[PDB]
Amino acid sequence: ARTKQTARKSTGGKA
Amino acid sequence: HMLELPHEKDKPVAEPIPICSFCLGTKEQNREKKPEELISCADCGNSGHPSCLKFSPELTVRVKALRWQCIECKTCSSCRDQGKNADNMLFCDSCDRGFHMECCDPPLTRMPKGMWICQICRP
Ligand SMILES: [Zn+2]
Ligand SMILES: [Zn+2]
Ligand SMILES: [Zn+2]
Ligand SMILES: [Zn+2]
Repeated sequence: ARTKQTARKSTGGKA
Repeated sequence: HMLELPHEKDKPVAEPIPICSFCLGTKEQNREKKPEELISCADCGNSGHPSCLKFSPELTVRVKALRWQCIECKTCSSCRDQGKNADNMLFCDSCDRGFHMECCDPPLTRMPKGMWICQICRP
């Protein structure tokens, strides 16, 4: 897929 | 020969934050405690190691040449908004720009399954 939601999940959240 | 958008030009660039939002370390230490230069959002200054961002080396190179938006700042390269479906905003695997499915040319209604590259990057 790769969306903004998946990008969050894939990288572990921002700080 | 990478294409830049008119609205991505002559715009203010935020002061880069010298720490990764994901691993909380500098350009001198990634998750492997190895050197890796950061990629920084031109809107808010947020930075991340390409490794922490899960960028391929190819995507890393192209993104560094562009006005990049962090995951939170990313707006649709077509309509310039985040909108109601911002979570579903597609990210280009070639340039990491954002596109709503309905803002793509031609429009999409369902999520592409594998790698996806935008209308700008498509040959
Ligand atoms: Zn990092
Ligand atoms: Zn940002
Ligand atoms: Zn849009
Ligand atoms: Zn693209």
